[PDB]
Amino acid sequence: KTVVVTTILESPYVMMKKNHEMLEGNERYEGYCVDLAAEIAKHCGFKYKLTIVGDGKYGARDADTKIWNGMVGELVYGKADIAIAPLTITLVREEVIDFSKPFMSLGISIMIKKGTPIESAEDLSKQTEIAYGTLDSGSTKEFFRRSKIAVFDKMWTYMRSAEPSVFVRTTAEGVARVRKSKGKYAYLLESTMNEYIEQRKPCDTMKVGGNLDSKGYGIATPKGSSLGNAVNLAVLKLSEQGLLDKLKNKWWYDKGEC
Amino acid sequence: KTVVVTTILESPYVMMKKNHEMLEGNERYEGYCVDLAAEIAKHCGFKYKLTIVGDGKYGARDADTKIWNGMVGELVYGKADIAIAPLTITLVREEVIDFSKPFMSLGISIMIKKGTPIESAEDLSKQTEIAYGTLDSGSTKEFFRRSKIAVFDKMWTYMRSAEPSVFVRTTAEGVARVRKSKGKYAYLLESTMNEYIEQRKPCDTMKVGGNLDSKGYGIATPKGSSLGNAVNLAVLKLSEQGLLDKLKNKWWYDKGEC
Ligand SMILES: NC(=O)CN1CCCC1=O
Ligand SMILES: NC(=O)CN1CCCC1=O
Ligand SMILES: NC(=O)CN1CCCC1=O
Ligand SMILES: NC(=O)CN1CCCC1=O
Ligand SMILES: N[C@@H](CCC(=O)O)C(=O)O
Ligand SMILES: N[C@@H](CCC(=O)O)C(=O)O
Ligand SMILES: [Zn+2]
Ligand SMILES: [Zn+2]
Ligand SMILES: [Zn+2]
Repeated sequence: KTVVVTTILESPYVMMKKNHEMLEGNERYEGYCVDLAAEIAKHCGFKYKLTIVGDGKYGARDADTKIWNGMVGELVYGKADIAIAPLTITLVREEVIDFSKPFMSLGISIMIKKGTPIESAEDLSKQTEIAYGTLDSGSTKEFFRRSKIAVFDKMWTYMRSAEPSVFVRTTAEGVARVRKSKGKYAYLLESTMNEYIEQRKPCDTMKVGGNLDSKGYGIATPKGSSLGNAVNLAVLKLSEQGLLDKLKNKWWYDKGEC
Repeated sequence: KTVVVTTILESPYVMMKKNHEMLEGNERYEGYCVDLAAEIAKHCGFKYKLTIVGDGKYGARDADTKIWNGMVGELVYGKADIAIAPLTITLVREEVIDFSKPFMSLGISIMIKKGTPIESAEDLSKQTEIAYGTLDSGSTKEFFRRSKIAVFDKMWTYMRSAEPSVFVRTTAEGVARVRKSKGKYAYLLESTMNEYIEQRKPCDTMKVGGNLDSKGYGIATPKGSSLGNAVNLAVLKLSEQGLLDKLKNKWWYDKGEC
């Protein structure tokens, strides 16, 4: 049987290739997670089809219906067999799906347009001129929603009520908002994506401050899946081979333009 | 049943209190892992007893006898229920014990005496004047033994045949050797321990270069243990609440001496 893999279009994890129109199936895509999927499948010995998550989301639980959306939902409701994406290992997700040991470390970070007078999260929290937000239906938004840290709690109070809305539907929308806003919008996103974007033309954004937290991405499977054990061992093996480091260099710094 | 916890005397994870001979049971010890153990136990709702691993080792499998030593062995052979220590998540260990998601990120790093003319592993590998080694029966030694990367295998070829032995039995032994060798010994050890020592008097050592790899410490349980699930959720909860960050600040930097 062919394993259905859910993933998400997010650079440089999964991107449409330049010449995709004349390519078919898995071939249409390239990126870190596309390379990772291929080695996972080889080591675990399965065939697979990459599918882009229908609703374009990572995954959160609707507070009223309790229904999961995004890639998490696809796993939970049996629409996909595995998710290979920059999907953050969190407590609420671990309660409903299984994660491999992390294949990448990261933390929440701040993206500004170059020249913006912001140096830290505390800086953002102490002013009103510069608006800031995060991605909808992701782990970053939940981080701020839940934080008991005075700075982050204060930021959340501001974000949850801001007008117009400071939240975005995709990372691309967030980055575009930063770029178009003349330094009046800052974007809270994962350090991995931040570091990638900082090295791509037009080279007008910057990661500022340290990471706000430390966590990891994992490969996710439905709870009790026959795949979970093999996938976990494969991640550890690839880590120890140095393959994960190699892929990181290939997609982040070999592809730098600035 | 009172949960038997195996750990290791390694600063600042587990250290004897000043007045330990007048104290009883868990109260004899202090440190990052002693603090973390108390929190894990409270969140999972179990009573526990801290015990120091008899052989003072982390854990490796003897190639001849095939017997696991150290903390790993305590779990494999049923002498302890859980290990709470700076125990690295590795593939060969994961094949015989279970790990939680990591509670700390780290990588192999280089410790030099200040002023030593070394900036990288590449530097080390290309010279002979300065000796270098690692801890016995640990994940760092196995990293070099198993590596297929040219620089690291060149280093392994040197270390395995160096005389006198460049390997040490404890982290403290390694650090003392650096401090006493007038710049002629460099020590390969995890960035966490390197960072801690750098902040301790006499303030004569330094971490140089980037990390050689990226991995994590996990809380370990015997394979298939019923504690595994609860412990993993507790680590993720404490991570998200920021407890782990607070503990690292407390034991590394708040106490800094340099
Ligand atoms: N982004 C990364 O390189 C993650 N890696 C690399 C090696 C091991 C690991 O967890
Ligand atoms: N208080 C902290 O040090 C928080 N940090 C810094 C780096 C990563 C992380 O979680
Ligand atoms: N290793 C991870 O993916 C996340 N981390 C890093 C340190 C502590 C933690 O929970
Ligand atoms: N090729 C690399 O970037 C290797 N590194 C650097 C830091 C951590 C790690 O595994
Ligand atoms: N990696 C995140 C998405 C990006 C973000 O929330 O900043 C997740 O799994 O939800
Ligand atoms: N954390 C390591 C010990 C220290 C080292 O090997 O550098 C282990 O679990 O083996
Ligand atoms: Zn097209
Ligand atoms: Zn491979
Ligand atoms: Zn709703």
